Amino acid sequence: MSTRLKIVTIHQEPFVYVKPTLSDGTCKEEFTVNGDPVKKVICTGPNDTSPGSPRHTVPQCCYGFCIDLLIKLARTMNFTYEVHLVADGKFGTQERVNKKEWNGMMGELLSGQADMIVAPLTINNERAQYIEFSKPFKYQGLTILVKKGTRITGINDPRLRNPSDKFIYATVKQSSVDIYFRRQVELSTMYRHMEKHNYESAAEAIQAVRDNKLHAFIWDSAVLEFEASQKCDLVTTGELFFRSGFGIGMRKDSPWKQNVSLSILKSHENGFMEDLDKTWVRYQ
Amino acid sequence: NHLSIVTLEEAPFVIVEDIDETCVRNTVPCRKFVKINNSTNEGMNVKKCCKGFCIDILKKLSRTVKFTYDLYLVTNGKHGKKVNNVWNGMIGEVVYQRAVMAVGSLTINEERSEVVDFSVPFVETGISVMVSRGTQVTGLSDKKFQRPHDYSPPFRFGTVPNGSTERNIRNNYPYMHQYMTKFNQKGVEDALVSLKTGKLDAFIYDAAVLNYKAGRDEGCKLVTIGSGYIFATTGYGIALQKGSPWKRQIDLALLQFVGDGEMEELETLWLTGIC
Ligand SMILES: CCNC(=O)c1c(C)sc2nc(Cn3nc(C(F)(F)F)cc3Cl)cc(=O)n12
Ligand SMILES: N[C@@H](CCC(=O)O)C(=O)O
Ligand SMILES: [Ca+2]
Repeated sequence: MSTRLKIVTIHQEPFVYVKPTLSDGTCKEEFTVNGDPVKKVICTGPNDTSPGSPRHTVPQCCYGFCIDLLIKLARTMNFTYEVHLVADGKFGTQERVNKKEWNGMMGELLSGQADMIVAPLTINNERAQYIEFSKPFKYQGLTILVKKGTRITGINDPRLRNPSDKFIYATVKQSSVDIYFRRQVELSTMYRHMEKHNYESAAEAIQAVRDNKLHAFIWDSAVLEFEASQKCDLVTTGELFFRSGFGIGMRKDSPWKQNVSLSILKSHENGFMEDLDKTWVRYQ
Repeated sequence: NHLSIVTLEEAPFVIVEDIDETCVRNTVPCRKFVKINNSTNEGMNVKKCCKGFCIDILKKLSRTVKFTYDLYLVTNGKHGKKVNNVWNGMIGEVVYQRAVMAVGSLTINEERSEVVDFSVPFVETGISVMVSRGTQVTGLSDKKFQRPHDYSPPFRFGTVPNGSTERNIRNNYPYMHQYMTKFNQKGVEDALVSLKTGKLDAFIYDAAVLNYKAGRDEGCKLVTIGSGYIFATTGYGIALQKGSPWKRQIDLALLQFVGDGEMEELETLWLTGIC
């Protein structure tokens, strides 16, 4: 028996922080700068994050912008839920197997392993052909993360449009950025360089820029601008390109789609969304 | 396949011009029902020409989604207002099924979403505050707006009523709202003149229209506070009837236009400014 909604998410700071539970199985009581308690949820997920390796599901602690949004949605709409982290650790692309298949969170939502995707999930054409997206909860774009002192104008910098084995740039595998570089004919030369250096996760890529292993990381500005504000050794460069929104993902037949979007509009209009932005995204 | 479409003039999103015998250039025909007198219902549809950012989006959708349309300008209200549970404006025309869709500077909001289906947003908007350069105001949260009588003389600020801006201020800042009504403006042009003739200190309105107007202001005197900052952020969307069969293809086409760079081109053509 269970009418509990299965929620899928991904580790992506400051939207979703993933931490180990305490030895008793609970979440450490933490507070914001405002003195308010950090709302935290139990999220099951694999410990061996390595590809093609056995996945051992363990309870973990999940909090952040996306967790507070879920909690507000669950309260507004009156639904019960259980959160888990995407087994393969990916956002989701459609790949050729003649048959085609969705991987990542997309795959889980379409297989029925999830009933809702609550994460910084990009709203694009490819995904919208198969799932219902809510009205966006955030509007942002793509930017470039580099180690401080690296001079790059942006996406139209010669070190990017004319690729070399010297200057190595990348994004995350099976992500919306990957989709974008693969579909756009103008970025074909850029995608061929990228496909060789793309990372399993944004955390692996951000670490690789820190370790001088990767020179430029092309990713979500909501994530990059936060990361550069915390790790002052890393800097974002240039202006935003391919502006896009983040939204809640559901299957086309979902009976919650109308109320998920209404709740997101109410939250934009009453300042709740701006309050989440201030608590999690806006750091000096 | 031949759709009744409603629009409303608001530069640069929808610009209305007089006819040449027909409509030339990037203009599309748009009719306006004009009354014979104000003591009768009798009137005539005047043939006009329509252009703008939103008209270019409609031209691209008609080609991509494959539909033809009869475009008309709304005469019963403006964007949309619920009066004793009865909607007027572009929202009302869709609700009472006189139009299959509404195209223009139409703000997505929760109460309009209860009665109409909205496309994905295609223009970023919200509420902005316009002032003459040098007016010390943080945003809508400023005590000059929140508690206006704490100041001598009090801050003079208003909006154009009956739209999504006034509705949001009414729902969030009840004191500010009841105070603002004496500064209600007939339209954007009257508001900008009141700011320049020192008769108004601040004009609160749709972020996308204010940013366009600031970017074109002769001498660059009128500015949007912050970096053209947006409170209660939302977007313009196409309104369609609830359960509309057109929504799917319209969203997919809009997402394709952003992806291809067609949307950035339209922003360059219609929205960029000098200031
Ligand atoms: C076709 C896909 N749309 C876009 O890529 C897009 C624009 C091109 S302009 C714009 N503006 C918002 C602003 N916005 N709009 C809303 C809402 F809820 F009203 F939909 C919330 C927020 Cl953030 C969101 C958004 O995705 N876009
Ligand atoms: N775009 C607004 C009109 C202007 C405003 O009230 O800010 C609306 O759809 O209501
Ligand atoms: Ca369900």
